[PDB]
Amino acid sequence: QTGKTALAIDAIINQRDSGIKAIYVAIGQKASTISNVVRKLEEHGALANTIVVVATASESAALQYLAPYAGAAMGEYFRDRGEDALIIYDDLSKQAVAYRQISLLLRRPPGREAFPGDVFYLHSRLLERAARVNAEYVEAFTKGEVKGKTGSLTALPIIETQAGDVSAFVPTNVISITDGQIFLETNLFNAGIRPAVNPGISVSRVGGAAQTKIMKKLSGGIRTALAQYRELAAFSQFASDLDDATRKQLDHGQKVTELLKQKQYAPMSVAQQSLVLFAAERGYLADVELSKIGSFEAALLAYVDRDHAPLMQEINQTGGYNDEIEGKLKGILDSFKATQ
Amino acid sequence: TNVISITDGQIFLETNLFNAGIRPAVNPGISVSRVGGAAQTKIMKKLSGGIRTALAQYRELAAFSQFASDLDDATRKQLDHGQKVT
Amino acid sequence: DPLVVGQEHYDTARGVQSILQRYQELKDIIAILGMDELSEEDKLVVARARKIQRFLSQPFFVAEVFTGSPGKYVSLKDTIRGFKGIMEGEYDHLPEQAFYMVGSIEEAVEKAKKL
Amino acid sequence: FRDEGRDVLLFVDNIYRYTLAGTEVSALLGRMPSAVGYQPTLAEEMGVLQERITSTKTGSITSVQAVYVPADDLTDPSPATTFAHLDATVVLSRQIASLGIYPAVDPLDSTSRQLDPLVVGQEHYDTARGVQSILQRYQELKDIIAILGMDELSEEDKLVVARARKIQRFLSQPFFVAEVFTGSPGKYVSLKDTIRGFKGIMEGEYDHLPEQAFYMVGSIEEAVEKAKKL
Amino acid sequence: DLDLAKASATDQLKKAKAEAQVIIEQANKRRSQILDEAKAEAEQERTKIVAQ
Amino acid sequence: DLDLAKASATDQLKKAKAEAQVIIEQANKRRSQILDEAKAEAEQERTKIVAQ
Amino acid sequence: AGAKDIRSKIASVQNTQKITKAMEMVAASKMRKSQDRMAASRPYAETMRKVIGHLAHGNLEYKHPYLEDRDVKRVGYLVVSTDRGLAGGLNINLFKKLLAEMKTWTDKGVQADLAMIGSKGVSFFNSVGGNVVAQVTGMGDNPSLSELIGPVKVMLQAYDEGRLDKLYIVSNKFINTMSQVPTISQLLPLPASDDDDLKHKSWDYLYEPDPKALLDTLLRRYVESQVYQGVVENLASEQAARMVAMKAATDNGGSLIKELQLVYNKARQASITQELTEIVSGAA
Ligand SMILES: Nc1ncnc2c1ncn2[C@@H]1O[C@H](COP(=O)(O)OP(=O)(O)OP(=O)(O)O)[C@@H](O)[C@H]1O
Ligand SMILES: [Mg+2]
Repeated sequence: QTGKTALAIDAIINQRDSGIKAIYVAIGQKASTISNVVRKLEEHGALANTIVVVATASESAALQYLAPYAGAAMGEYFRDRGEDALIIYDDLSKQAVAYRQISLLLRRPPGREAFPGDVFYLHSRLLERAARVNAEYVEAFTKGEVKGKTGSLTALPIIETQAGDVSAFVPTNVISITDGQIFLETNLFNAGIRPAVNPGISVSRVGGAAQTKIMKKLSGGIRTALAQYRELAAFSQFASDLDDATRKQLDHGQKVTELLKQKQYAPMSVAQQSLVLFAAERGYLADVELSKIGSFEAALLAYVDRDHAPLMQEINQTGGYNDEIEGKLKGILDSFKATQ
Repeated sequence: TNVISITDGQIFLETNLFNAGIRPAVNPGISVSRVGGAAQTKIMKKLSGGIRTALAQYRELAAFSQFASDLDDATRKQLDHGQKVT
Repeated sequence: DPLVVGQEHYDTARGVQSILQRYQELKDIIAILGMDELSEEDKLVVARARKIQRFLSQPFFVAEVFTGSPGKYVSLKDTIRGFKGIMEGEYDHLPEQAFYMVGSIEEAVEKAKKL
Repeated sequence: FRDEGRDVLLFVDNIYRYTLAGTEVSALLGRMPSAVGYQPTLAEEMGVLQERITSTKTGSITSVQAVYVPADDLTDPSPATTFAHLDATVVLSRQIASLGIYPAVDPLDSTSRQLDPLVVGQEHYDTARGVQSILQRYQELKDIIAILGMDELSEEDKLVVARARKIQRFLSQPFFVAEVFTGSPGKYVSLKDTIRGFKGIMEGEYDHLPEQAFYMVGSIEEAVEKAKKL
Repeated sequence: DLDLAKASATDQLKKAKAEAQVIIEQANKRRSQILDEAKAEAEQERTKIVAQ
Repeated sequence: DLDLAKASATDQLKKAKAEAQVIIEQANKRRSQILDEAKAEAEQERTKIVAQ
Repeated sequence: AGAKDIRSKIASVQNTQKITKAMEMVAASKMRKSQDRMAASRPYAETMRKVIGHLAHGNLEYKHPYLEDRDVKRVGYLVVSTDRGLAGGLNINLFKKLLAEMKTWTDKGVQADLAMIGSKGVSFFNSVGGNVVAQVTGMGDNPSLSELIGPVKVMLQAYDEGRLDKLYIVSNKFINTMSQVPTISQLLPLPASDDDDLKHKSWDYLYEPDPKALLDTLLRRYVESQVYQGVVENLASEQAARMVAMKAATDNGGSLIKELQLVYNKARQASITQELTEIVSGAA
């Protein structure tokens, strides 16, 4: 109950207009939950771009265990054709449980938590099918139909820890197999900071080579500002009349923290994210460091849409950044401050 | 775990209370009777209802106010009364 | 969900949870270093937290045999109205026991008067 | 390659994965587990690997092994078995990298059990102990400085902080493989050259150079060329 | 010194009045956008639901 | 008189901006009403078309 | 043991250590403000006491009750204290040193009258049983002479109505940024023990009209200036003692974290071996 599914299906919903096809695999989910999700997928956007694979908690362990491999075979079809795809595996812990049941009923020798000896080789061989693949491979697979494309299959496995134990066998296996995790802490979620991502423990091993340029330029300081807020949050609890350097830094940290939260089924395009981060990074919030920040963002997004949409088209197309874009973003922010 | 699951209540007796000299070393708030008030005489029923809450909240206040040298006399009153009943 | 409950209900719930979470982290700090080393806005939110954490309690008709008191049924609207009033501080001046084991917030002010 | 008479390096991308794969194979074969679920032959399967990696009357194999400690627990049997074999420990630090010092090796947490006077020689030993002591003292004075101010520092402690900043910078080096990032030529410092450089900085020669003279500069004789231009 | 009392004060009324009207108008703009889009979604969602 | 002219200019804006905002919040309330209305209206269209 | 409860204690001790480090931040910055205030107060009060030292000894002597070395029937103390905790033993050591001197007078049958400038002193001496005749508390981060005058005005009235014969201030000296000591200082009855003004014995001091009113005013200012410096210096001492205490509490919290972690790691390893042993035995 921290938003693991909410984050994944919002990821799927944001692919409505990218060429990235999407797959949601529901392992051991209860059927009425799946049905509620599927209805949300049609209502808030497109279920046309998503394949839904279902193995409910009432179905046999063999069907649960294999399910994710069947979904990977459906996504591995697009990868080998030259087209990008995104697969979400929901509860790889439930797949591990199903395999444990099958292994024990077949009498196979038990391991650390009764899980079988090859439980690593289950998820390892599942997830290492998620790859980006070169044009030579995709041209030799298709036998010369696509020629200059490079297919890919992005994967987002979901894991549930128990009371946040990160040293349990299945979590530590999957954390070694993958390359970055989005760690969703529970006491941030209880605090209402949803989505409750926890920086510093959540990393991305691929780095900023995956970011587009404008998102890369406007995000470097955010990481440092939140790091500085982590340490200066202890001081904020009980103390005041610190140095104004520190005071400024702490305040800005608390308001960038306030900025990085949003409603569930609102996804945000790169241009909208860009300008909101620019507003935080260039200091246009520094005088607005009060509870209105949510209204400020909604008003800024409405204003930007109303007056300067060809810029939003150009950024949503290119993600480019340069001095002319930097100046235009300044002009837009300067004008918006004069309004509400 | 099994016997705690089967029975109609518990009396917990504790080493810390026994060494501190609270003998019988019953810990209230960790011991319950699910029959409760039905198994009492009407006098005992009447007098005992106030005691059950008073000791449980007294241990909370006694933990929360170890270090405050001065206190609100509402809280202070309760604290003393709890030491009296203990 | 704000969509399916009233949006005031949702806002009240988010407030209540945020406050109680903010109390929990303060608990061990007060226990070791003492209440005097809080700040005034934390001393405020620790008080409102205690008032909220009392107003969650309730007498039940089926839990009358155990405690010797009548049972209370609160309507949903009255519950929202009370917790919003407590968080907005309309009852900040009442003691904690004025909220303990009571029905609606009108009964919190009646018992406060008796207190 | 050893039997040809060369000095080889063997890199192991993770030795923990070797141990854990040994657990998986042992569970598939069904043998009763021991300790924290590890295989019954844990120390033997480690010893069979680690004892082949040795110097010999012809050539040698040196090995640099990456080490993952499960659950941060230095007492867990895979760490505890591995550490018996390691002769040295190099720690890489995000903090040192953030300063821009490369290679980002923490000098205080890194160790070697070669670093004893009857093995390494007295001059090297006492130099390395000296640099360790200076950087440790500085690591304490930095806490003070922040807590109060540089005003508190005595003139001696200011000379400690200055020499420590020079030493810390003089640990950085330009690598031949890193030219693209840095654009610098790249250098290979001899053992005597580094010992002389740190001895000089510790005994207070070059106390008249600026600390930016030492950054990425290679040997100390190039530190004075840079300070000549600077 | 007096002469300036009228002249200096001219900007306060002149500029304030203009800005006040401009923001007032800006609201009627927000209202027009919000209700014209409400009308658009009110028709798009009706046609969508009957095709589903 | 000059100082009085300065104060009234700072006032004017505050009244004007708070006067634009109430139009904006009225529009949001009316939008929530008219969107629910559209949803129910098409709903009744769906109910009859699916039963038929 | 117990993995979740130990991991909960580790979390709580970690966060407590992080707070005691921040308190050490507030304590050092307040020490900066407090000691520069002291450095400003020091010249004026030091020269005022020098001035009276010159008046102590030299002719054309008028005769005045604060000037003569009268006999001791009872003794007055002005006691400064903190109102807060976490300052280590600064108040305890001062209160003990006073209690020793007050015992020495009580051996002589000389009673003690006590005026308290802090809540810790009020609590301690009321509950021990010293005659608290005046008290002010909660002066604030910036203390001001104006509030402190009333207790002094009471002690002055007790002297000038003739009841109170010897008067002291007891306070901690800011000997260094990291060293301080409790002191009992003789205050109002101007000690003839001080050096004779033989160095400028050409001068026999002479007066503008009404030496009584002028001199009375000047001694009123002297006593007050002495009390104000003694308070500002005790607040600088307080901030130094708090920073030392918080540093100790930070190191002790780290010492607990490093030992609870060893208990937790040993427990997780045993839990991992009790199971598995029981799954292999059950698999049979
Ligand atoms: N950004 C958000 N704002 C407000 N509420 C949210 C947000 N994201 C998620 N929620 C709510 O959090 C709750 C839990 O979300 P979700 O079901 O995704 O968590 P989960 O980790 O998947 O739980 P489980 O693991 O039990 O499936 C839901 O009620 C969802 O509506
Ligand atoms: Mg969920």
